[PDB]
Amino acid sequence: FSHFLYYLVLIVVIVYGLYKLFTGHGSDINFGKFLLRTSPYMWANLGIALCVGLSVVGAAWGIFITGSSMIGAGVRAPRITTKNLISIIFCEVVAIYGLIIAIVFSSKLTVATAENMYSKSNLYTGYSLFWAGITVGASNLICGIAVGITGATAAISDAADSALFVKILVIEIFGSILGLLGLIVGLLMAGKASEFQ
Amino acid sequence: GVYFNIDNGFIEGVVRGYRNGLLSNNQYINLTQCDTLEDLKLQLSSTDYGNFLSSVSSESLTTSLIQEYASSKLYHEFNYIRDQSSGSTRKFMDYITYGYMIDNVALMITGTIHDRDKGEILQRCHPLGWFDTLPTLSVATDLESLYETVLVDTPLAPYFKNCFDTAEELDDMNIEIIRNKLYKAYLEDFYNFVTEEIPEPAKECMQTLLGFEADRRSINIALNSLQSSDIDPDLKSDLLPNIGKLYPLATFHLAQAQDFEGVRAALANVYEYRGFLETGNLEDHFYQLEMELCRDAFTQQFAISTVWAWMKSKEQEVRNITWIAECIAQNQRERINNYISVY
Amino acid sequence: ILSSIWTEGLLMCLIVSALLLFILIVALSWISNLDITYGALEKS
Amino acid sequence: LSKCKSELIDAFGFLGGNAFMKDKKGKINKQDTSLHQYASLVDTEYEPFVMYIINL
Amino acid sequence: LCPVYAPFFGAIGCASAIIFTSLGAAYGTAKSGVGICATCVLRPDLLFKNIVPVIMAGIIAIYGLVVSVLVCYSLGQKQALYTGFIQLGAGLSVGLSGLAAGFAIGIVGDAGVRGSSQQPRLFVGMILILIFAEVLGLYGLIVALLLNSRATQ
Amino acid sequence: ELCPVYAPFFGAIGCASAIIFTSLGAAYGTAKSGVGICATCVLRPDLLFKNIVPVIMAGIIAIYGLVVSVLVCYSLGQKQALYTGFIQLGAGLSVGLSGLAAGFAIGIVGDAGVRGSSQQPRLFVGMILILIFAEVLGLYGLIVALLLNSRATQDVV
Amino acid sequence: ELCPVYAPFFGAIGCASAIIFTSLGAAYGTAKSGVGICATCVLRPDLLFKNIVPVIMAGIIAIYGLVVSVLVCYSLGQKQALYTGFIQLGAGLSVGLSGLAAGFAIGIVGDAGVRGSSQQPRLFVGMILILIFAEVLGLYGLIVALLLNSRATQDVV
Amino acid sequence: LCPVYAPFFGAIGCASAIIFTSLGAAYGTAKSGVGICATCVLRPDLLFKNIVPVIMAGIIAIYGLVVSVLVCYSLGQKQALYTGFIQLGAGLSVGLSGLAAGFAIGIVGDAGVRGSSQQPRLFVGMILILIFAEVLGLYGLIVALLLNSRATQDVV
Amino acid sequence: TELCPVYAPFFGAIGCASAIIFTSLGAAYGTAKSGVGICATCVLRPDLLFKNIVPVIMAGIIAIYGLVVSVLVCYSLGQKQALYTGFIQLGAGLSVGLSGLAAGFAIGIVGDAGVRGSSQQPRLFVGMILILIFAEVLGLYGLIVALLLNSRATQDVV
Amino acid sequence: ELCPVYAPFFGAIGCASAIIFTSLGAAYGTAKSGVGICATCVLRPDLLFKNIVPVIMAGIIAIYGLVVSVLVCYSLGQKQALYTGFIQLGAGLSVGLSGLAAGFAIGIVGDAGVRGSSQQPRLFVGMILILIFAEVLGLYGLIVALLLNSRATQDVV
Amino acid sequence: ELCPVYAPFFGAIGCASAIIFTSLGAAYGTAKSGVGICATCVLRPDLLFKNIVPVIMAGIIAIYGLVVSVLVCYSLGQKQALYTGFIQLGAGLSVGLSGLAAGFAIGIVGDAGVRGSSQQPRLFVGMILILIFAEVLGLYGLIVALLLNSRATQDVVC
Amino acid sequence: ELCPVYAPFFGAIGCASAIIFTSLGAAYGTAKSGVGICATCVLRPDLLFKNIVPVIMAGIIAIYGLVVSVLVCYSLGQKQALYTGFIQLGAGLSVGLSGLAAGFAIGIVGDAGVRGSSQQPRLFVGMILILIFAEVLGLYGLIVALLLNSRATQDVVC
Repeated sequence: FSHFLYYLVLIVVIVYGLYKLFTGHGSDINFGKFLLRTSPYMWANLGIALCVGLSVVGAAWGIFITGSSMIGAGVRAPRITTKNLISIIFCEVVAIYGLIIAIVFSSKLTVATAENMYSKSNLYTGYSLFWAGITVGASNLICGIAVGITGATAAISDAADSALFVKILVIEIFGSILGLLGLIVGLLMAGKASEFQ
Repeated sequence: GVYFNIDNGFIEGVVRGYRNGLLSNNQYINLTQCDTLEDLKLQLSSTDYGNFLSSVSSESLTTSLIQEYASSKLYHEFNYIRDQSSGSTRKFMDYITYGYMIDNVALMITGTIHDRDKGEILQRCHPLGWFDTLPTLSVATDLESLYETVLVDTPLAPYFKNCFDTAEELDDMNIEIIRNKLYKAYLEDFYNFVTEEIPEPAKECMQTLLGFEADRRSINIALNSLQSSDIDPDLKSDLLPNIGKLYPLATFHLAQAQDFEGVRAALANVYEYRGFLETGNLEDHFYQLEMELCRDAFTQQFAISTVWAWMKSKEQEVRNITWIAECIAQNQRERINNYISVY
Repeated sequence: ILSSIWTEGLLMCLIVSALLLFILIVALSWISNLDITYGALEKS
Repeated sequence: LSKCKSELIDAFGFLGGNAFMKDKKGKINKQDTSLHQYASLVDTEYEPFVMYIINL
Repeated sequence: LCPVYAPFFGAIGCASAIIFTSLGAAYGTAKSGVGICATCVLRPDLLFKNIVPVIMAGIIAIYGLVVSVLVCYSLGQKQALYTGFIQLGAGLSVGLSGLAAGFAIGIVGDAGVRGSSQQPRLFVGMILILIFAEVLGLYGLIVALLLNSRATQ
Repeated sequence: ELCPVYAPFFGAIGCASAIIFTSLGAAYGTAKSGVGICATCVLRPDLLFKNIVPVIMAGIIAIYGLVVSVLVCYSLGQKQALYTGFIQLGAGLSVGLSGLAAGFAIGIVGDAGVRGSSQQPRLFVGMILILIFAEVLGLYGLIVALLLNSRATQDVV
Repeated sequence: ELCPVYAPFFGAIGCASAIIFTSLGAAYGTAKSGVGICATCVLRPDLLFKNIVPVIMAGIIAIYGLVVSVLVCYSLGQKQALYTGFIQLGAGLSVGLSGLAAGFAIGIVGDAGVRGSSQQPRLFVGMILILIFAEVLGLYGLIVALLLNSRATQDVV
Repeated sequence: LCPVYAPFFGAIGCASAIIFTSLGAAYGTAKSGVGICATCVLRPDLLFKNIVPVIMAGIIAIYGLVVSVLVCYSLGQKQALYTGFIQLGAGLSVGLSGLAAGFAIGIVGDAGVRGSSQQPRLFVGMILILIFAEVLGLYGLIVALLLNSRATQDVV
Repeated sequence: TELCPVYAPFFGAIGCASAIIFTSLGAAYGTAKSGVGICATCVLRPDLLFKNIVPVIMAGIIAIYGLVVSVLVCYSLGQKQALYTGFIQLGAGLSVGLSGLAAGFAIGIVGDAGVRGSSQQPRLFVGMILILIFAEVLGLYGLIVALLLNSRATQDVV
Repeated sequence: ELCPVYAPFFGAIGCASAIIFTSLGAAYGTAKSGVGICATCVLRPDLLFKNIVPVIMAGIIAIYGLVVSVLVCYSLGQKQALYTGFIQLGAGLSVGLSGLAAGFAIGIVGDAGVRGSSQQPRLFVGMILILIFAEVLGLYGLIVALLLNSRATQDVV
Repeated sequence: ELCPVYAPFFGAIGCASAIIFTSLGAAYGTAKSGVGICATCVLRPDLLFKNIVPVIMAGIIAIYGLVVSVLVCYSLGQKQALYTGFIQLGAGLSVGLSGLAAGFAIGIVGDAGVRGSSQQPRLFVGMILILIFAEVLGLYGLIVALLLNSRATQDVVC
Repeated sequence: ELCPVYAPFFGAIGCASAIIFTSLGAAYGTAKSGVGICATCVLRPDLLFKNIVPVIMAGIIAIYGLVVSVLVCYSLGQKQALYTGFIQLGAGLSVGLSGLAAGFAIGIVGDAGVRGSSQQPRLFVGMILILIFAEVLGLYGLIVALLLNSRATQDVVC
């Protein structure tokens, strides 16, 4: 039924675009004026909220992936249940990344005067906070899921042999590069963005 | 591997823990050095079997009681893993036990033709293939009054689709036909279940583990039909499963295989089963290939095929322990190293 | 002006209420896939 | 046949005794169930007067 | 500057802050309560120490209730789009965070209370895992309570 | 402009959804946990009247929806503000989509609990304790909707 | 403006919806629980008129939908208010999409109750009591839509 | 007040009255026919006794036909938009309720004729459940007739 | 104009197309699904072959029902036709099409199940025809609805 | 106004759609019948040119699209009426989505008849007799589009 | 108005479609029949250059797409009629979405034919016979697209 | 009016698509064939470098996408015609969605070819020939896009 709706929305978009284009009014579907006239606080607050939301839905994702297999693998070998908690920690740090980026973004969130409200800088710092919240929340989502998967494999290879956890912790390190790189990119994107003035 | 650990997180990690109790080659060599069944019990007590024969105490300890209790703890571990299963996993666990239900049906309705007592033909039945109307197969002789009375409410009921009851009640010749045909329809249904609802990493490595069951059953049907069967190939082709690696070209030549060479030249064209019928024990070839296919099903992580690969490996472990304890109790040690160890 | 029907405020209420309804449909599909382990509750 | 079996049961059944009298009237020839088929042999039900149904 | 559609975002933020948080708390209560009911038929003396995942899932819903109450005391007829979208962000933050934290507490909790009956050393393990999944609701509550303080300034 | 013509639409949807989604939640809680009663009272029917507590705690969610639906219904008007319609939509969704979650949790916990309480009679107190945490979700949604609906028509123009 | 031309669309679709979704829920409650009657009254044909209770309680839902579709219909009219159309759409949805849930909860309880009450005779009263808790959901939707339809033309200009 | 696009809703209400009742009647006839043709192989004497779910399915399509004819004979070019909305509502009221009545009649009829050969007393229970399943479409018929009686009542 | 715009024959062409499209879909399902049962129950019973083709004739009547209404809507199309005419030609096309589709589903399912079991019991041949009559009057009803809509297409149009 | 600039769009979509969907139907009818032939005559290859009838009757309903997609192609002008484009779109859809159904029916009946006609030799007459009823579907679609296309430029201005 | 600015868009996505939807049908006819060659010629490798005819007839329809894409490409201009863009879109769709069908048919027939031609060598002439009917479905689309493209810039003005 | 400000959007997404879909097809062709290489060179180690030809054959597809995307990139301008953006969008789609097809074909042919070529040494030449017929689809897409991109900025104006 979802494929029927995906086809129906596509057919309605094609029929509306071709009807609007054939009648000489095709510039009325104006995405640029939509970007110019929507409020920058929508993009800013939506970016902050999706940053701290999608970091947590990746952190909590990885936490259950390498938590349920840690508890399952700890039934026969209970000497992993404290040492291997660093796999919970590596997928938990992607939430503090999104938190400390969301607070730094919300510091740039003041009341702009209505005479200069849809200005160049106010609209720039809405766009920048939106996409720099998206590129941090999604990167921490994907990093949390990857660290959870490579910690769920580590929690079972630890219970197999003790000398394997040191060898497969390296894969968790290379997986946890990603959230820190998103942490860097989201600070470079909203680095030149000013407050709302 | 992103949606696996929702319902299957605890289930895999315990089965992965059950995998680490598989006896290695050194733990088998330490069992072949034993002199007494008591020494073999004490050697198994240092493994993850520890104190499973504790209520025996060195006097009533036979080589069949070891095979009883070592498989009984396999069955209780399987029931513990099945009780924590839900959804598609629990249905996958039920589909494993259906193949043991078929063997218990075919073992229960041969104990009534020979008029053996119902209390002793059920202790030989398999505990995982238990359904609630299994003792009540001792009520009728013909196939129709055992289907329409007992086997309709069983989950073996869709598998009676080609068993043609010509009002001949039962000899020992057609119960094997009913057994092979139920197992044929079951292999079809469980392959379609694996292809349909089981996710993709546990799909490709389970279709191979199940097509191997189909190929082994095809070769065993087409090779046991030489000695104790005189049947037509059009009636023999209803016994061979059509899911495997061996079906579309080679089970045709196994259907019209009237001689041993009709089997051997049919299995020479398939690439991974050639050389099985040349040298050595054929049953050991199939068990070795089963363990080599179950070994590389543990190497894929987020898969529910690890349950199948665990319980078949643990059954081979119980068979190897039973073979060793049969060797060290009857004082024959010429083939004590005929066990199969890939772990 | 952007439009007279699909104005600047309606069209960004229907984006907020589409994101929230997407999160709602995802979460309800998570809770709908929640099954009980019945074998650990029976006698057998 | 169905009508016959019933009228005799109603009429004569009283002579055999009230304990003897059970209602499971009706007849299933298909193998869907094995109730609804009289015979004194089975404990499931009993004929309530000496009656045998002969089907050639 | 303060349009007529501006309290839609604040009212729907106050809605979503309890809706998504109660969905997460309901998943964390139901899935981890199935594990309690499945565990405590063979070992019933672990019933009141396995009760911790549904308590933590309840704490999640309390964290969402706090944001919903604190958003609905700043709603007005003539508030700006600034207040409206900042209440929307305060709703979305604690909504997604409570939803994620409740899903994580539900999936960890039943596995933990099942491993705790087989191995007694896994009780401290499941508690130390569930404490990491509990504070994710706090990590959304921080952004929600910071965006609440910038409502009318 | 402050009181448009399309403003009672959101108020009527808020009056509808408060009873619709709580009836969905209570229906799942009655359904899933009544299947368990009908499955486990064919063997031990003496405890038929104590397994009924998941059904009752599921039906409390529909009363939570009914209260908010009546209180939104008696604040609707032709010339109400768009603010009032937005608040009534929010108060309808805050009871409905939270009592839906509470009813899902009550149905799952009740079906898992009345099946395990016939094998272990000590699990009944734990079932009641989990169902209280499942029912306070809908209670929290009721609190949020009452605090919205008190704010609905307060300083409206 | 205040009573536009497209105003009876919402009223007519509410009058349609209050019987469409109600009859869909009652059809699920009739079919799903008629499967159980046709499955268990082969063994126990003496319990036909005793196990007919969930089908009747599914039909009472459809009666609740009929009595709101015949009260929205006589309150319809050309050049009625848009407020009246929104109220009639809300009262259509409150009966229909909650009697849908009540019919789900009557059918999937009543089939298990008919499966169970042929084995245990003491389970029949529990079946009736759970079905009363499942049918009071549609009764609550009826109450919300009657209190809503009472305010459709009340001092509307 | 009476625009040009107004008989579009009336034509959709005339179509949907017979379309969805025919879909419901077709589900009922298909399910009941699979039931009959699998239960009357061994019991051919009660073949004409089991055709009652198929008749109950056909009465749903008759209910759709009556409403579609009455909506068809009230269409017009210069009709109101109120009339088109009422005809759309009267088409959907009988159609999407006869669809549900047909689903119920098909499921109950299949499950009743597959088990009525085993137990002969189940026929008077199957008829009684199919009466409740056919009154579900009779209700949509009543709502459609009461709507269509007011489609042109006070119309300018 | 206003009552008769330029895009008015669009709905008429869609109503002329859909009446044959959906009845051809329904008749194709009723032919294929009930012809599987003919070709499966003839390898053992080939003497009942010209009598088991009842569910393909009764399914091909549905396509004739679509063809008649497609011809009648085709001969009522005009360039300067009313928008009411195009609306109720679309209505007639949908009334024949989406009801003949359902009639074709019912004929296919019932005819497959009837010719599958009519080779076993010879008394089921008079039963499956009586069920296929109720499955084919479903499309006959849509034919009646479209023939009543087509009698009003250009009646009081301006 | 009667002949707009966007008017050849519908005629070009009809001219494409006349052959596109008939090629899909003919592809299905050729593909399943070819699998049926190539699986039925590895044992009896004497029936190779006898069983080619479903492939031929599936290939005819693509010639049915090739006729109308040439007759629509030779009525496409730059300044053509919108009525002509609407009729050419209706004709392309009337041949296409009917020959697609005819190809589905021919493809199912074809392999179901050639896998069974290797057993019974006189199922071939029945297979042809069912495929005639499956191919007159595409013939009916051809008749509908040939009656449309004889009206696309009859009295246009 | 008669030759607008957006008019080469339909010509460009008709030049693109006639190779996209053609090559992704030719790829199906190559892949689905090549897994039937590589699985069959492990036992009969002398039939390797004889069973490769489905791959060749799947490669021919890609040349059918290439010719029409080149002929639509060399009729594109900045100021062309919108009729020309509509005709070129129609020609591109007529080649692409019918060569996709021809490739599906060649792919499904070809592996069934090459797996069967090694058990019976008299099935090769039947495989060629079915495969010519499966391959002419793209030639019909090429005929339709060439008859469109000959009509593209014939009597265009403005 | 004829060279608008949003005109390089189509050329930009055409330059993007010729990397996106082409690298997606090349990645499928390398991944699915490398599974077969790593699965058959367990017991056949000496055929490890003869089996790379599917992976190299799929990498040439990504080289085809790279060339066309760079050659589109060096014709993007700020004051670009909308015709030029349409042509570059068509040339990007013509390489991307045809290299995706050729990558699907090479990925499905090559693993079966390296699985059968380890069992039969004479199947290698047939595998190489089917892979040439599969790579020529992406070659056709590159030919169409290079003939198309050469027409962007020929008679553009304003």
